[PDB]
Amino acid sequence: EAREAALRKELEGVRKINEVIEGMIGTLERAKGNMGTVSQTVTNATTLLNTWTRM
Amino acid sequence: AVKARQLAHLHSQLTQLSHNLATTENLMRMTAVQAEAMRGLGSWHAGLFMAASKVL
Repeated sequence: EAREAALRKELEGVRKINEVIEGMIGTLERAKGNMGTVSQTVTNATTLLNTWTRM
Repeated sequence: AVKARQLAHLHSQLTQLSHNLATTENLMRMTAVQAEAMRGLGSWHAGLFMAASKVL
């Protein structure tokens, strides 16, 4: 049936979108951890700079 | 001969005197400046290590 063709094509396109979405959310959470590391890094940098200041 | 040697001594004296005074004045003033430069330098580094000790 034409409805089955529409059904399968709908699942195909939406599933491609879902897979891309899954990779996208994974990318974002990876970036979340990266930004956390970034924040910690600069925090430590600031600490060292303050140590230098007192020095 | 006698006065020839007298003035030989005098010429040597005065010649080397001009040399020595040049040496003296120029390098003394220079070294005085160098001394104060080294003074401030070493004092700064001394305090640097002082702060390092307090950092410990």
